[PDB]
Amino acid sequence: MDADEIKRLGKRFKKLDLDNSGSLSVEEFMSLPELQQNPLVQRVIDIFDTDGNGEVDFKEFIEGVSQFSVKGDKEQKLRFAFRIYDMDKDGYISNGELFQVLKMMVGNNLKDTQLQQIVDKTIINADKDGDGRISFEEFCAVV
Amino acid sequence: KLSTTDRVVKAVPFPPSHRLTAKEVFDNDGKPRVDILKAHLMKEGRLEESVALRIITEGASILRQEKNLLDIDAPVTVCGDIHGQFFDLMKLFEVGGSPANTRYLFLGDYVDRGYFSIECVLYLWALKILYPKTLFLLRGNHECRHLTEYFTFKQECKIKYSERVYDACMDAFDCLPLAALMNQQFLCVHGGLSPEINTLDDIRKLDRFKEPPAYGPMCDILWSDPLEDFGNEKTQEHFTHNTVRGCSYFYSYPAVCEFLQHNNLLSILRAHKAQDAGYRMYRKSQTTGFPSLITIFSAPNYLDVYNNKAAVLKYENNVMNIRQFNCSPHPYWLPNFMDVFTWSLPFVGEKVTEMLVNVLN
Amino acid sequence: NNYLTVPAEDLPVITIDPAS
Ligand SMILES: [Ca+2]
Ligand SMILES: [Ca+2]
Ligand SMILES: [Ca+2]
Ligand SMILES: [Ca+2]
Ligand SMILES: [Fe+3]
Ligand SMILES: [Zn+2]
Repeated sequence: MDADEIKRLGKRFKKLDLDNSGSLSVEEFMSLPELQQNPLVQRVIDIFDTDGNGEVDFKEFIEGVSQFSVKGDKEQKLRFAFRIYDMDKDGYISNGELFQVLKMMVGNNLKDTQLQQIVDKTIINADKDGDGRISFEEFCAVV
Repeated sequence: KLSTTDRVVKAVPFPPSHRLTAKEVFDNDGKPRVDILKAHLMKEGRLEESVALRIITEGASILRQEKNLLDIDAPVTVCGDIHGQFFDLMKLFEVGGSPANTRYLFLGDYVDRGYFSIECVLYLWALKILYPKTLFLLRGNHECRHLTEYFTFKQECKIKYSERVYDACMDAFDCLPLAALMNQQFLCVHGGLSPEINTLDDIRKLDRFKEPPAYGPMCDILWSDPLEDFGNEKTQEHFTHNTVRGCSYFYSYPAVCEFLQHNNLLSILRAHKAQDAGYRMYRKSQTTGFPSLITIFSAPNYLDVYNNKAAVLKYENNVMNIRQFNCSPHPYWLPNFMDVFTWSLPFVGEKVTEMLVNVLN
Repeated sequence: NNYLTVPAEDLPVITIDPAS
């Protein structure tokens, strides 16, 4: 990316790295007050954590913000949104994870029975190959 | 922790994906298997398109041979609006009795508002095929193209089946009788009276196999309402413009009494209006000593907010027995059959954008 | 907006059998 942006993100990365460990933990993300009530913080952290150690190093931090660049088409915005639902990162949206991600966003606005029923309906109406899960292609045709 | 593939709320049964075939819906004699159909539709099951079309067309053929004004003898269980609340319809038959041994008369409005309208149509049509001379269906103002395209019935058909199934329903709705003469005593209609209808023969000479016109006696049968001050008659006009429906008229207490006396009728049974107790008894007729008008409403907890009771009217052994019942649970649909991706995606892109802005400052 | 929300002979006698 841009060199001026690279230097600015390094400064912000240091302020977030409270313990000076070279990697951002979930607790360090939660230190920001705006992220304490945002129900999608844990999902974005897991997406950036491409190696799975539970923390976000600077390499993951750069590549995570790189996807949010203005030079990304609508597909780049839909691929990131797809990974929000795909918790296990297998390339498909399954029933359990779709419920769990939706439950994080809706909280108490829907009872568990009601949410499970519309999750079931969406998977049935969107699965076009019969695998029982929602691929990114099937995800595009819906949204 | 919690599995990402297996269903979280396992207490909820996963709906069946199989579509029932003709051999599974009609028996060896060609009669519908209403037990199979009821169990499958309660699980949100669907039929093959050709099978759904066969139920609609076969039921329409039976309706097509019936008169405008049905002649129904007592005993009979009269029912008001259903409005797509299929799971309350299951409770209705429990309360009123099984159609295998109970005569029924429905006053219309089977579709719209509720999100199980096509299930209500398929099951009632199958019952009509199975019990052509003991179960009767009248037309309501919602059984038309004008309203089902404005509300959710057309969208419901396109999501669960196809527009062809919707189109078949519209042609079937055109065959629905307009009224019933019940036990030589009661005129049963959906809406009410008409300024262009003064005798029972005025109903008989009507041409009902069409979309309801914007005006005229057919429109009035389906759309008219009693005056808001029915009984407390200060408006001496028999028919005034219906400002609530946008068409047809309000009819007054003198208008109803004059019609009842001119036609030797005891009362008018109708629906078309939500009621807190599921029914309303209007001012007695001075000539008969009987309520001149009765409204029945069979959709409990209308639109899932009204918290109203529903009722049916069991007329048997010279007894007008009102039977109330409460609402029943039903599976959840998002408004307008919206899926969870289209529902949550604007919230997803919003919150991920807020996080990125606050992290980068 | 911290959570996703749902978008917007003699005369007949008349008798009553209340709900349930
Ligand atoms: Ca750290
Ligand atoms: Ca990492
Ligand atoms: Ca997955
Ligand atoms: Ca699939
Ligand atoms: Fe109506
Ligand atoms: Zn109605």
